[PDB]
Amino acid sequence: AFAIFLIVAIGLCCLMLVGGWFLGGRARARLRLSAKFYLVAMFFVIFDVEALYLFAWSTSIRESGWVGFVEAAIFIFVLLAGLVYLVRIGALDWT
Amino acid sequence: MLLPWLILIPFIGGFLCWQTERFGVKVPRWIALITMGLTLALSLQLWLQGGYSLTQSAGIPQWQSEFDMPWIPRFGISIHLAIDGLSLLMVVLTGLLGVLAVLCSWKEIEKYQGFFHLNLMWILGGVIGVFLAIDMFLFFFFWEMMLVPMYFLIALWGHKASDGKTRITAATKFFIYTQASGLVMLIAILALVFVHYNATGVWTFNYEELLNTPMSSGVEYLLMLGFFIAFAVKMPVVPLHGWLPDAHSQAPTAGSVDLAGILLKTAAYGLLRFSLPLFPNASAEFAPIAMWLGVIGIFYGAWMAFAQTDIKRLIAYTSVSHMGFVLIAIYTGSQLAYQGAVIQMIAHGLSAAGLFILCGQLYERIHTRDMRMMGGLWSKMKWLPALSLFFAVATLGMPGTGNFVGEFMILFGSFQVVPVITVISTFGLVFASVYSLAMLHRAYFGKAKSQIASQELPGMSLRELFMILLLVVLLVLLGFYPQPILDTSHSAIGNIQQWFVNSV
Amino acid sequence: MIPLQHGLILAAILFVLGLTGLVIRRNLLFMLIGLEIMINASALAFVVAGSYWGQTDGQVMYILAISLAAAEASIGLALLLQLHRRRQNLNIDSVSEMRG
Amino acid sequence: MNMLALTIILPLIGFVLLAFSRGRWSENVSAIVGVGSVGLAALVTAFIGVDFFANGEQTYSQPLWTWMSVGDFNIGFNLVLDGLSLTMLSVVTGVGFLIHMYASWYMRGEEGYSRFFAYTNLFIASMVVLVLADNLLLMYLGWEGVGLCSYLLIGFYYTDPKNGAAAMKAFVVTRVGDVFLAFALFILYNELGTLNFREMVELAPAHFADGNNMLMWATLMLLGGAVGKSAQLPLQTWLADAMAGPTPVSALIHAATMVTAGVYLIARTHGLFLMTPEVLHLVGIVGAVTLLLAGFAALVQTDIKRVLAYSTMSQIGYMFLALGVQAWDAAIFHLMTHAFFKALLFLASGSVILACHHEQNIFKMGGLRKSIPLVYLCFLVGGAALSALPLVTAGFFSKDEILAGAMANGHINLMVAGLVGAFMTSLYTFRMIFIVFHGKEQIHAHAVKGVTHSLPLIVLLILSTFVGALIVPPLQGVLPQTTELAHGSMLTLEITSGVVAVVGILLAAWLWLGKRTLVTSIANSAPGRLLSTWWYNAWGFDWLYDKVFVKPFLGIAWLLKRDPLNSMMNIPAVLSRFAGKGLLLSENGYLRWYVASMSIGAVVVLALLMVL
Amino acid sequence: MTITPQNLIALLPLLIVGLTVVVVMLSIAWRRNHFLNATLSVIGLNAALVSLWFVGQAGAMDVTPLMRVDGFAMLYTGLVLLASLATCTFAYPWLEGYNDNKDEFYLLVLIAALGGILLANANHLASLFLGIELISLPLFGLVGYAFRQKRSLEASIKYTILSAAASSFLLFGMALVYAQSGDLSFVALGKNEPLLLAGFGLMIVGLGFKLSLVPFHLWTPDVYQGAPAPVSTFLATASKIAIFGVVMRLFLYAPVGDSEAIRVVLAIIAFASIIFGNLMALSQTNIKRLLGYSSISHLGYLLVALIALQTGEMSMEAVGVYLAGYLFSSLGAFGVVSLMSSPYRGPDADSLFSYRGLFWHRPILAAVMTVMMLSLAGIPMTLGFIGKFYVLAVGVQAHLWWLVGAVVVGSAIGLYYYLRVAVSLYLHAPEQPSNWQYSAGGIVVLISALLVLVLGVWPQPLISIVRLAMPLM
Amino acid sequence: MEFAFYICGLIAILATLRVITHTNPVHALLYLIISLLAISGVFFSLGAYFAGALEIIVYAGAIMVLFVFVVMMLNLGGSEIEQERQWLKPQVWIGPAILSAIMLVVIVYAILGVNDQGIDGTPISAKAVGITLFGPYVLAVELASMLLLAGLVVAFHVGREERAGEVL
Ligand SMILES: OC[C@H]1O[C@H](O[C@H]2[C@H](O)[C@@H](O)[C@H](OCCCCCCCC3CCCCC3)O[C@@H]2CO)[C@H](O)[C@@H](O)[C@@H]1O
Repeated sequence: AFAIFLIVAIGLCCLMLVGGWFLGGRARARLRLSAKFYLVAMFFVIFDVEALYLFAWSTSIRESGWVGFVEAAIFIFVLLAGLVYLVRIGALDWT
Repeated sequence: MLLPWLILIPFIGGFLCWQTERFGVKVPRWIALITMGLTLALSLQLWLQGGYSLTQSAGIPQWQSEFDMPWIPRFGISIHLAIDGLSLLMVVLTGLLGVLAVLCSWKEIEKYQGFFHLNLMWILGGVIGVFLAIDMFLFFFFWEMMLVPMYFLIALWGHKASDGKTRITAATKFFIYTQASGLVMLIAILALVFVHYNATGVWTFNYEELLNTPMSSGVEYLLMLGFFIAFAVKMPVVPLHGWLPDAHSQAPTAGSVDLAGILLKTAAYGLLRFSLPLFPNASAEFAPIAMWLGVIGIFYGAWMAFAQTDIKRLIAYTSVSHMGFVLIAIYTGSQLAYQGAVIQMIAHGLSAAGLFILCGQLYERIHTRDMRMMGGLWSKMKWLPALSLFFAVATLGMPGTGNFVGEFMILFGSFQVVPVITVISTFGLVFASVYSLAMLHRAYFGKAKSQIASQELPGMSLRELFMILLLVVLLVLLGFYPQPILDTSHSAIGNIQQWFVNSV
Repeated sequence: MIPLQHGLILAAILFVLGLTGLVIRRNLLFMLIGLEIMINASALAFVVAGSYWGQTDGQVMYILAISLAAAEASIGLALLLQLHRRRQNLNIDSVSEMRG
Repeated sequence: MNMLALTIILPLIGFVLLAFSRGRWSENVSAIVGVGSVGLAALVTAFIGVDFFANGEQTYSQPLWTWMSVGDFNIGFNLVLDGLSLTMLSVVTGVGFLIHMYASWYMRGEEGYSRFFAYTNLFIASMVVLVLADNLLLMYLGWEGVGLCSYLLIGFYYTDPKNGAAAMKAFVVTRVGDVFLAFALFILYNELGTLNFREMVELAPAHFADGNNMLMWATLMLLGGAVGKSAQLPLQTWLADAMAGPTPVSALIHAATMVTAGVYLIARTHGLFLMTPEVLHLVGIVGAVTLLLAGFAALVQTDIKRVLAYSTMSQIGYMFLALGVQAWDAAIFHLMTHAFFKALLFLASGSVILACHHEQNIFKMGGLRKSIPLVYLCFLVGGAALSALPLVTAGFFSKDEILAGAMANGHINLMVAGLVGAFMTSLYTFRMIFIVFHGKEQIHAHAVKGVTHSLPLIVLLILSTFVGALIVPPLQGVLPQTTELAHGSMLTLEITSGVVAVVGILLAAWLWLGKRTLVTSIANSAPGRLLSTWWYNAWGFDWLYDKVFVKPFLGIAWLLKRDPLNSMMNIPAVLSRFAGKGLLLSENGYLRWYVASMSIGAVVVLALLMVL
Repeated sequence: MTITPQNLIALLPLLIVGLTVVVVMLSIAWRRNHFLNATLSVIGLNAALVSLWFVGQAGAMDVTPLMRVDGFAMLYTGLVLLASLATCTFAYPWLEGYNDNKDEFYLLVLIAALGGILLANANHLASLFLGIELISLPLFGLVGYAFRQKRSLEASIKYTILSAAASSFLLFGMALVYAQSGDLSFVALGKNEPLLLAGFGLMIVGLGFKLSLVPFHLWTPDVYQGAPAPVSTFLATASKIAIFGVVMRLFLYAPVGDSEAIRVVLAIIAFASIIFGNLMALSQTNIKRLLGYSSISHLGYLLVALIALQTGEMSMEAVGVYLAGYLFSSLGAFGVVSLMSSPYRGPDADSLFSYRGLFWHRPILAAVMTVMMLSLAGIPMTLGFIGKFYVLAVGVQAHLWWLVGAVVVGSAIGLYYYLRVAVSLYLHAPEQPSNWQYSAGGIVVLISALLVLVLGVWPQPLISIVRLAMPLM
Repeated sequence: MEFAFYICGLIAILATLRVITHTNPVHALLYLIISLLAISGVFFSLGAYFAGALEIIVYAGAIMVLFVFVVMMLNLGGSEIEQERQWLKPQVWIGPAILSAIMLVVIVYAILGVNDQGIDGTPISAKAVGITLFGPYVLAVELASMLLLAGLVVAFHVGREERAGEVL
């Protein structure tokens, strides 16, 4: 019933961890590579957190109202402007 | 009505000096002068228009003239200026000493003349204010506003010492001292306006209305201490004096003329008008200590003065010695003691002014302050030896000069109220003999010299002569026919006197 | 059951541990670690309080606390990297140039 | 009359003129104005004295203005010419004028001629103020002015250290005296609030219903001052060294001016001292002791000037005895005669110490009799009047009238003493005289005659004789009480005086005029040597004073050359500088530190919050 | 509780700022032009100010449970905007020297400023936490903005770590108090409970760190020196002014704000910051470090007027007056220092020596620097005084003797060092600008001193105007 | 639902102590993760579901992650091991240990004062935490974005290292 969600959770985390670690291993092999790699990984964590927020918004949408939605809007728009920033800063050129 | 222009003319004066220097490297002096002639003239005009002798005792709040204008209404603080016989005299004195301080530096250049003279005007004017001011805020404000400019004058135009203290350090000692004493007098004033309002629900920083204030015995005390301390540092009273010898040692000549001849005066005058009226009872209880510190200043002053190797410093300690006598004179109800105080303050004003101006030309001619390398100096110069002699005579209370007039009235009164102390102080007079003499010998009598510097020296320019002679004449007349002074001051004196006593 | 005192005691114990570590550690990595342990302990406390009282506030705050956590790990590690090109070990005492 | 002012305005004008003319004037012109003014002041003294006698001896008061006004305190600039005043004044402008001529010649070609004469004019002006004293304050202008001018003339030859320090011993001491006088003034004003002789004399018996306790002090201080300016004990120490001045000065200040000022003040306040018996008694006493010690010491001086000095001290002593025993007319009479023959003595001493090429020491002098007639003769006349030779000397009449008061009031101890003192004086006076004019002529002197030297010496010689005794001071119209007269004992007394005087002169003749082998033998003796140095040294007073005052005073001055108070105050500044550095020691860039710091501080905040 | 058009008008400056933030960050991402990005940011702030005016036309409402928008908020916002704006007009030339990208700067500035407005407008507890995170994060970067020097970097790291430790205490404190007392709003401080106090004291720890109050002051000189001079300007004025705004308002509503234990720990803290401040300030040669210790003390002085809040309402007023004074004075000094660093070159004008004569070739900066140099020390003719004044007034009037004495003693010590400095500026010169970007900073300092002089001499205008912006009670 | 709390807690505690003691970073980060999970469990104990879950997927899910990533890319962890062991000794550890122990004691003492009023572990739907998150706290949601974004801008301006190697 419950413990299965907790298993998919500890699992999800476990996997993000191992994966991130291996990506660290492969990363170990005008900015420079390591800088770009970091910036990217970081924006990943950010997207993660802000996503948390988004879901929170999702669970209750009609109860939030036109202001709730307008909020979600400015929120996501800014997140996106943040991505435009990261890209246009050149952490994309290599990974 | 006219008080404003009395503070302005010096202010605007300074500004003009500064913005005229660039027209000719000689002009600033002339500006300072002219403006000082104007100011003095005005002082003499308010002197003439108001009654030479005015009603003796109509009550504490009385003035030949008054001027009121809003300033910080939020606080009931306004521009309040008020003339008395007392203040009138202090203002004439300051105007004169002004003209002279402009003369005595007529032959001293460093940095910029514009900046020098301006600084000077801000000092002089600001203090004039310290006299005319009756609204406690404005008073305190003028009180600090002058200290700044003075400290620029010392730290920017004064010569380095023999003891290895940079002029900047003298300026420092002076400033910290007077300024923070200032802090204490401020917090007193604060406590007082607070009490008056907290018993009549009205914020006012006004002298008159603050008198009314009812006060728990013990609080009036503490307040009056604040005011004292701040007057004790600028007088000076003992412990709080060292800034004086140092600051005189390092000061430019105009700075020592104005410092010795006025600011200390303001210290006493504030003692009178504020420490007594505002707090008659606490004062009355504090008179003993006040008078004893007065005797200790008489003596300790004369001793340090006499054991002096440097001229300017001995002179300074002389002023300390005499202030001792004034501080005593004040806390002794006598109105005689107060007439004595007044005439003697203005007297010693003229006197010390004379000594520091001369000592100035003496330095100008043998580039030294250490008597240790000067002697039999009489043979060399023309007038300096003998005018220096006259002023040395007058310093120690010699009849024929004001200093006697005032110091002896003071003594008479003091004696009527407390003899033991008066006699002791008179012995102080005997010490005055010693130091004034020692100084005189060391300078002009004995071995032709103790250093090559003594050969036939240059003459005394007409400036120097006629200013030192003007001063002499003044001191002679004051010794001879004091009535005009005694009268001009008798009104205000009688008033403070009556009030101090009655209120106990 | 749920004695508020015990939950809060946990929060405290942890906070303290994290701080201790933060002082003991010379290696900037370890210090950052400390900081994380701390912000975490404080958010924990906040949620525990949000549990004593039937309020969503303990939680939404916790949310903010971890938002912070993230931002600080971002900038803090970014600094560490900027300092790996300047010190093999990230021995922190080495940055003592400015003094009284 | 009514020109009482000119007797000050003249000396004063002269003074200002000579003081504003520094060396720019030929000795003859500055001499002209210097002597001249005072001359015209003498002239005016004559005119006014004559209008005074003619007018019938009426007290003349000329008010000039009011020197100052306060409530109960009114002091005025008024001149009060009466008989006593006329004596003082006449003496001053006369003897003054004479000393002015003799000085005129004596100072030819010397450092600051114009200067010396200016100072002198101021000395006269000052004295004349002193004597026309309406109150005590204007008088105090007198006393101070005097003391000052005396400081300047004594310390006239500034180049030498010893000279100056003599001028300063003078000023300091005369000053301390002037302080006692002050106290007198303060008390007399707190009590009578008038400080004007007559009035004080009236409101004095009135207000002092239960007096004899505050009046005492007032008078006794008046004394303090008197003693001070008259060099009586114990403010005498300043007189000997005073001789460091040019001779004409040692005449002026030493015979007709300062000491006389002390006695005269004690005279004008006669009524006040009267009301206080004991202190008048004191006056007498100190007068006595002083004439005695002064004599004994005068006996040993190896210096012309200094002998004459302790002489003036002993003589003033006499005068103070005369006053101390209500013999006021006697005291003042004697003051006059003494101005005469002391002026004589000192001028002569100048002509001699000069004619010996500045020698000034009796022993390095000798046999002057043949070399100089005028001078020798002068020392004989003078020295004799001073010795109080029975006839041909006014000094005899002086001493006499005095002892006539003394004995005439049952004060036979002061009388006997005073006699012992006449013996003394004749003795030392002639030891000196003989030693200087008789015996082996060591320094070959020669003589020079001029009007400006001879004339003065001549008039002083005349008036120094019995012819001087011809003049009598109008001390009756003033009201000073007449002395209790005596008779039949007046002659026993008189001849006792004459006899002691003559025995004196003779014994001096036998003591020195020969080999002096007796005196010499008795000098080398142990006791004779001890005493010798004793009396030579002002009795040891200069020692007692320099040891209990000067030494410890200078002791303090050295002990505080730097303000222990200024330092005591620099304490906080220091505490705050070192506090500065101390604390500042916690900014050490150690991040770890700062953190541990937050930790601890938190801990303190929590502990405090818990305890409160 | 939602949001109406009213509440938007009343969130106006905040909006305008946010907008400028995003806009500028985007423009940066597209073109990378210095001049443009700057002029943009300034257009934006100015906007937010006049916006203030339009807030003035509207009511003193409450936008969420997290805010309140009154005249008090209007005052603190106005200030923080001035601070920021100035900071920018200063950092321009200094950056113009800088070799790297100059743009990210003005962004970090905008962000911090926004956070400062959250502080001047907060009423909830979270709002505060977030306001301090916004006032901290971009500042870390601003400290490290020239990381090339060992200083700037060591600085940025120290400031960052410690700053995080503090944010951490502050958090865990909020946790403890809300835990004991089930509300986040200020007014409901859990209506002298142990845990309540405790939490409040950790909160102290944090606020105190941000405020430079002893014993949480240490980082101050390191960080004032290490960072680019303008970033110091903003580091003393904006951040501190605003965090103080929030601490005043908090300790006001907060009923536990009338507590004794806390008033005591507080007073202690204040006293000690005054003293240690000026004492450590004396023996300094490094202008910056001086200004830093100096700040520790001045935070002492305001802390006074905060301790005397309970007794009298002029208290706050004083605080406002003195906060404006402090403002223009610190902008003057720091203004002439970063302006002295001028184009980037290498390290800044840390050494006082550099200042000497300096009036002989660069007169007006020396004037400005002396007028401010007096102001800061408490001399008449300067707002610094007037503020001194009020602090003392509120001091005795509230009967806080120790604290007052300390105030005067301090003032003395300061007399010493500040006086020295100005004189330095007049001593003799040691032996050895074209762009209208320098003139901005120039007329900026100029104006600012002209304010401490005029407003020094005729305070009414400011006083009443501050008296006018009360909080809702 | 009760004991689970306690065991989760002590387990976590032990885990953090361990992270603080150990020298090899990976072991540390791992341990801190274990701790965080135990605290996710504790969170669950109090029916803070959105909390505990959020901790699993976000805190130890992406943060602790970015950490591991950086320690692994830098690969710094490993070498300096003995150099790290030198630092942790009794002499250096005891001071701070005592201090923080004290502080802990004062805090805890101040904890045992407030009234516990033990409250049941009654679940809190995420949807609720969101109903509040996006109603009362609207502005906060909007600003946490700003906090993270600034986090970025600075993280870039610092964490980025130009090409200083190439020489002109
Ligand atoms: O012109 C001569 C000299 O004058 C000065 O020297 C000397 C000068 O000679 C000398 O008179 C002067 O006075 C030293 C006075 C000590 C006693 C004071 C009074 C003590 C009394 C105790 C009972 C209470 C009343 C007071 O000092 C100068 C050297 O410190 C000059 O320095 C020399 O160059 C000159 O040659």
